[PDB]
Amino acid sequence: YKLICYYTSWSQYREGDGSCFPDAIDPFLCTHVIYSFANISNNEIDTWEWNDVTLYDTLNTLKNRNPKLKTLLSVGGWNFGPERFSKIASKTQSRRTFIKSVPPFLRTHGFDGLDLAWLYPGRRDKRHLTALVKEMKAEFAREAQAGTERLLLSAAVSAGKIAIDRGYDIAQISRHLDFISLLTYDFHGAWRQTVGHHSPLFRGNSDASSRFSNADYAVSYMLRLGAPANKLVMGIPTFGRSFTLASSKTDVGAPISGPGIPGRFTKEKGILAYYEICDFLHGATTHRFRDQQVPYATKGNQWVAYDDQESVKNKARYLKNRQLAGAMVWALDLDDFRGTFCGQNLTFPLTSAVKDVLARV
Ligand SMILES: CC(=O)N[C@@H]1[C@@H](O)[C@H](O[C@@H]2O[C@H](CO)[C@@H](O[C@@H]3O[C@H](CO)[C@@H](O)[C@H](O)[C@H]3NC(C)=O)[C@H](O)[C@H]2NC(C)=O)[C@@H](CO)O[C@H]1O
Ligand SMILES: *[C@@H]1O[C@H](CO)[C@@H](O[C@H]2O[C@H](CO)[C@@H](O[C@@H]3O[C@H](CO)[C@@H](O)[C@H](O)[C@@H]3O)[C@H](O)[C@H]2NC(C)=O)[C@H](O)[C@H]1NC(C)=O
Repeated sequence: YKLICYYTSWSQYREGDGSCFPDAIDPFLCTHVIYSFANISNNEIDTWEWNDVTLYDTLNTLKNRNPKLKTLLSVGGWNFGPERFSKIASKTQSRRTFIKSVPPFLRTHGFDGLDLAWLYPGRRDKRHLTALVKEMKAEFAREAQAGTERLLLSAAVSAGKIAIDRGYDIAQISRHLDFISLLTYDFHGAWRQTVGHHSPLFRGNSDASSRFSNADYAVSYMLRLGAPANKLVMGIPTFGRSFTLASSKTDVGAPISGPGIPGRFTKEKGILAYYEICDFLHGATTHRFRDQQVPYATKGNQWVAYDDQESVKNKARYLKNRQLAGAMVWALDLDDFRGTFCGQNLTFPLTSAVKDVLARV
């Protein structure tokens, strides 16, 4: 089984204990660690943060401890305009320029592959997406003739039915990609004003619509569109999504006024790190959707949909029973990496729980 884990560059700026450097990553926890995110300038892959080359170096030295660890560099992300991707992939000339620039960059900094994070391709992008993947892999096969291990190519894919039908030729890109990460944790659209869980495993016997917004559906669909199970990696969140309540109603369908107040270390409305949730739980009322099998909490006018060790173990069992390639975690720096916030003196509570289940066979 594969345990693919993301590390974000900007987590270095969080104050105090929230500050996280590649340094904190346990080299034996994951099988693959992906660094997010790289930029594109003059149609070439390029660094993002001023100290990326120092951090690249730090992350890749972990391979001196665990020789079997693979690292990848991810391009794109949310703060990268999807149009910018759209523009590079559409003109076969800027596409070739970008593709060509990747292997040397990866080789200079020591990465073992490239992760594509185009969020998200639209209807007019589908065909170009396929071409970008096809050609990038062809370039990787050709570069391995130099006598070095082929670089890996992976992609982070939307888990929404509409998004998938709209911009991805799954049967096509699955043949060229080494693995596909399913973003199965973005299921409650910031668009509506009701309370809901962003990463339910199952449909939830109490609701006739949006039966497409749960991990189980997303996986069954991908397997149907033609994605081989041994290439599919299911995403597991290490963060929670918060909401400020509009009334004293706390159960399903309860109304919302907007996102929850920011976390002290994460400082971003609507999001909380797991270690921040561990603190938030004190004095909070914990509940759990039984059909969906995911927990949520409430304190004052704050409502939080998250994942704990047992829902995370649950998801990992699910993934094994359906025989997928492994699990993907977003993101290491949101888990209790210091291990000093969530009670039990365990480092990376959530990611470890996932690894334990995966090691059982
Ligand atoms: C749940 C989750 O991971 N959400 C992701 C977003 O957090 C993320 O946006 C990032 O936001 C943070 C802050 O909102 C940005 O960090 C800032 O980075 C700048 C420039 O490097 C630095 O000077 C600031 O100190 C730092 N601000 C903070 C809050 O301390 C970060 O740059 C954003 N990401 C990027 C690459 O721009 C986006 C990332 O696209 O992904 C969400 O999934
Ligand atoms: C990721 O790469 C982007 C694409 O190369 C890069 O885009 C930006 O590049 C420059 C620098 O900020 C911006 O500014 C312009 O630069 C010329 C200076 O030669 C000025 O004459 C002009 O007035 C303008 O200020 C562009 O606006 C901008 N291009 C974009 C967004 O398409 C990004 O800076 C880079 N992102 C990061 C964080 O590195």
